[PDB]
Amino acid sequence: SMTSHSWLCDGRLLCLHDPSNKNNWKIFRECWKQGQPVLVSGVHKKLKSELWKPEAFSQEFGDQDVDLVNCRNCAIISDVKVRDFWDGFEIICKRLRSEDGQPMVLKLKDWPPGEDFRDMMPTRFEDLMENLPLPEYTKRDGRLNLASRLPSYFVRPDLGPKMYNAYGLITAEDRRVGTTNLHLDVSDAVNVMVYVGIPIGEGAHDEEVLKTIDEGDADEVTKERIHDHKEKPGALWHIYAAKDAEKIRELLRKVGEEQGQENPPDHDPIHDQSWYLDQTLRKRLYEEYGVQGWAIVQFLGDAVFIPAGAPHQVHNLYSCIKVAEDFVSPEHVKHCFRLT
Ligand SMILES: COc1ccc(C(=O)NCC(N)=O)cc1
Ligand SMILES: [Cl-]
Ligand SMILES: [Cl-]
Ligand SMILES: [Cl-]
Ligand SMILES: [Cl-]
Ligand SMILES: [Mn+2]
Repeated sequence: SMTSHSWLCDGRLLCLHDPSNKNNWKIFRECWKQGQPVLVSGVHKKLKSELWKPEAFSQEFGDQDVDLVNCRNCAIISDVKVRDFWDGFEIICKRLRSEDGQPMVLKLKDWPPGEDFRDMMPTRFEDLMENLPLPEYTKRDGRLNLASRLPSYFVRPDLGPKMYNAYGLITAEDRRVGTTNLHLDVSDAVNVMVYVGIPIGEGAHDEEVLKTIDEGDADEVTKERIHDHKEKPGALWHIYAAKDAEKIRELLRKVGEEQGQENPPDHDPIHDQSWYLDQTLRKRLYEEYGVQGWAIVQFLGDAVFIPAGAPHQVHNLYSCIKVAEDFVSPEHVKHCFRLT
């Protein structure tokens, strides 16, 4: 029946069911003040779906010059046309190929660039901003968003939103690699999955997705969203509490040294954004440091709320279009303060 909310991660993650429900703040407040991430489903049903297709991005902006990253080896592909990315989004045989002759898993880097989203795409901006959940926290002029209200003693976020576009990771070896490596942000963020592209040509890649989710350490209720409701899964997230950041640094310093890296003892492997925590490193983090995270599968229309200071990483299961907005909640303002 109509339910206001449910729990995922064996009770540890709030999942709100109606993104426009004026009472969401009452349940959200409590979980958010404890430094938890939150998931809101059903945002895709609020959007104009014709504005968020790969084909329309290709047609309208195809001639713009961009760089891409090879997600498998971190190689940068320099000064190509953005249509070279979009036209292989879903059709595998159209994708740029590596020396080995295999179609590459690519991320479109920094597009639209800097703070240009609103200028380049005024109709998309309107469609997203008008349908963000928890609007008092997430809108530019929201009463509980301090972004526009803080003095220079605070690190203020850029004007957004930002778009995150990348292919899905495919093989058994791709399971140990990230779309976005482990990092943290000094402000809060909401990340919405506006489109999930399920590719064709090698269109029998269903079972590898399920083994990645399973090995990802995803909860039984999350697996029921696929098998029962036939929802489209986009990305596997791992998020850790802000207060566990330094323990994670201690693990990654030790593993670095083990792997022959020669780093100063105070260097910051989270700020380096060079690590993905695979099943081996997540197990080790649990056993040797007593740190546990949230394994979150972001489906089409799912909004992921990321607390300020929380280390997080992303692994695309299929090809994803994501749009993210920064904000500064009073709950977490400490994380962007320039003193002590
Ligand atoms: C910050 O400490 C914790 C401790 C435990 C969890 C948890 O139950 N995770 C389950 C899952 N499937 O991801 C989340 C956070
Ligand atoms: Cl906090
Ligand atoms: Cl537009
Ligand atoms: Cl609100
Ligand atoms: Cl990255
Ligand atoms: Mn981020």
